[PDB]
Amino acid sequence: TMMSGRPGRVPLQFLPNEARSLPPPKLTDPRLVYMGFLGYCSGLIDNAIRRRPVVSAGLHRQLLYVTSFVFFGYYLLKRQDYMYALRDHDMFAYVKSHPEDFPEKDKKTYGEILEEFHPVR
Amino acid sequence: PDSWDKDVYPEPPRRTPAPAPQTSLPNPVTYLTKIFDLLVDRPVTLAREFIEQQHAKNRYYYYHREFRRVPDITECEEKDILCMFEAEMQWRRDYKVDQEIVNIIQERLKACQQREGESYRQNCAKELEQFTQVSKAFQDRYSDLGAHYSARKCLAKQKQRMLAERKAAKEAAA
Ligand SMILES: CCCCCCCCCCCCCCCCC[C@@H](O)O[C@H](CO[C@H](O)CCCCCCCCCCCCCCC)COP(=O)(O)OCC[N+](C)(C)C
Repeated sequence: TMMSGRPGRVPLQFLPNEARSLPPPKLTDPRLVYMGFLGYCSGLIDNAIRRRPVVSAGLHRQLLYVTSFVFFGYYLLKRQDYMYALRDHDMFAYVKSHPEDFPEKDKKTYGEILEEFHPVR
Repeated sequence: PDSWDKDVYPEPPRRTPAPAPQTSLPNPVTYLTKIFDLLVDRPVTLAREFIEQQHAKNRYYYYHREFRRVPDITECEEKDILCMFEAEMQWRRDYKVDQEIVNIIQERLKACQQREGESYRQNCAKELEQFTQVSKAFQDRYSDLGAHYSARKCLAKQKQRMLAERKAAKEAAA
């Protein structure tokens, strides 16, 4: 468990207060569109299993499938983005705090670096 | 013809001997050349005059792209991806230009062989040495880089050559 038990973590909180400072996903996010596509596929499979006309029947039901998937996908994307932002924040802070462990190395050009040449023949 | 550069693609002056006939018999080659000029050369020249007249009314120009020099892989720092990319592209363009230079020298060699004919072994000695020098330099540069050649690999090859030459010079001066 890497980030479980990180200080200041409220248990059973899907989205903390500090996540509000991040850009929310655009409603036309390709990931949101894919969640809607999953909802549509679920609706078609429902019609097929129940032996209704696949594309025509149950338009209200198919709409509910798509809407539920888009809703949950929006909140899932927010939580995923928050966790990744948290990971990057922690990593940058640790690198800043441990300079002796993450030292800046002098850059040498390829005119100074010597590399063995392996001919292909 | 002003189509190409006579310095890049040289040809010796053409010495054509004057005819010196010694027979009363007519020359079938001359008669057939006259027939060819009457039946073929005149119609094709008229057609080209018409086409060239049509071209001159719609004159337009195209230009030769100019590339400025950028820092090379020797100056690029290690794992500096942008400078490495620019240097690699520049090296690739220079590789293409060198290939075409070798092609030009080979064209010179072939044309001289055919032109000289039965005395090519002596009359094409200048072109043979030039081809030898150009091909040797091209081979030493890009000889065994492989299918996945790169400016870094060529730099490593040149560094190896420089080390070998320095060692040989030290041993000679010893
Ligand atoms: C009507 C609209 C549609 C609703 C449909 C609902 C269906 C899903 C139901 C909701 C499930 C999540 C519940 C949300 C409220 C609970 C809040 C809490 O549970 O969230 C966090 C925890 O929530 C879950 O752990 C994460 C929820 C996300 C799971 C769904 C995505 C799974 C990834 C699958 C990726 C590929 C599929 C993509 C989705 C299609 C709390 O963290 P914590 O209390 O400290 O956990 C302790 C244990 N640990 C540390 C070891 C983890």
